[PDB]
Amino acid sequence: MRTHSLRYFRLGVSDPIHGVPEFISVGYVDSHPITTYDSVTRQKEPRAPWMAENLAPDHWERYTQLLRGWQQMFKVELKRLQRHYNHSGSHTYQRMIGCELLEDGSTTGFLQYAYDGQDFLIFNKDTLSWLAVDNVAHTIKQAWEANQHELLYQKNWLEEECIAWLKRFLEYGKDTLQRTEPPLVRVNRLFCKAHGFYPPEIYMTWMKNGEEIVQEIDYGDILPSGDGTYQAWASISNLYSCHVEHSGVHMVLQV
Amino acid sequence: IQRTPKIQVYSRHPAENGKSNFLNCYVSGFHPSDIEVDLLKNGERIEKVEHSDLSFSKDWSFYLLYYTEFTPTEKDEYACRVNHVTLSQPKIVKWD
Ligand SMILES: *[C@@H](C)/C=N/c1c(NC[C@H](O)[C@H](O)[C@H](O)CO)[nH]c(=O)[nH]c1=O
Repeated sequence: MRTHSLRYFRLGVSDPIHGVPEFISVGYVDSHPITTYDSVTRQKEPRAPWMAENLAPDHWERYTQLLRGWQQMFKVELKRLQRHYNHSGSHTYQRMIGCELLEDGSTTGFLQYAYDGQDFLIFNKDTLSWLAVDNVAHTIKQAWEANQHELLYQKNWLEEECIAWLKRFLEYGKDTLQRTEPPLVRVNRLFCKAHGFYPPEIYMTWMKNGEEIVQEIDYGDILPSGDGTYQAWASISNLYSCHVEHSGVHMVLQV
Repeated sequence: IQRTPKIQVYSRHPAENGKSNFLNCYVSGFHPSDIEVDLLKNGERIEKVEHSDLSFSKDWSFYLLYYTEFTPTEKDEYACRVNHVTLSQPKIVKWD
């Protein structure tokens, strides 16, 4: 298998605009949204058909209740942060939890918080400690580190539970997640353009006489095409060639 | 600390005049989440425009994709108009 990952994000907004939710939580398997929750719907809903088809109402019902609680917790935690920062107006609070199952069989686990889109608290599951960016984060770090069992719980969730959910979701979404759609690559006046590929992970470079020189190259972002596939590009007497690497297949376009 | 959106306007498949396609506008790397995106055809806003739900990046920024079904022509000029707290006036990005 290729590298896969499971991530859940939480976004809390203090003082939101008319409409805009105070809380949003979204789950992803790789680049794919799988689940969604907000303070307006107040319901956990699937974001992939293979999630809807494989998890009974019971799952959605249970997690809807947990997310209602997690939403309230996020409100209270943001209130604490904004007060200790002595900030006025609308401010954001975000959380990202997740894990990866690497091609080699090894795993990674991560958990971090951000305030106003900037790193706030970063968990270290090996030392069971929280890395604080400033004194407000340091005050929270001392409070979270005083609950030793929660750090232990979090290590177990990241290392065991998360991986098990990811393997489960990978099987559900196998026809989507484990497929390969090779890129269609073209060169034009110099632009190397690829489209129609899946997974989004691709490497494109230009070689001048079989030597790279990555400084003299402009790389385009891997962009969603809208049909489940991706597109990308890279622009630049000498011989030029475009090199494309995708899912263990190397491609060369000589000019 | 606020981040200005990156705006990318491209077609789903390589464009051919007279052939039905999808015009995409990928808005990313922005913070905070509040954003207004409109797809323009000859300066005028397109009504039938679909979009992805607000999405989350590991760097804490957000992204979305706005798209519409269209048949490109030589005459017709397409653009993406974006507004964010980081922008004084809405930013109009033209399609190549
Ligand atoms: C459906 C399973 C939605 N889950 C969800 C979660 N779930 C992961 C995990 O149990 C949770 O993050 C714990 O806080 C970890 O200690 N998390 C999330 O942020 N959003 C969700 O919708």
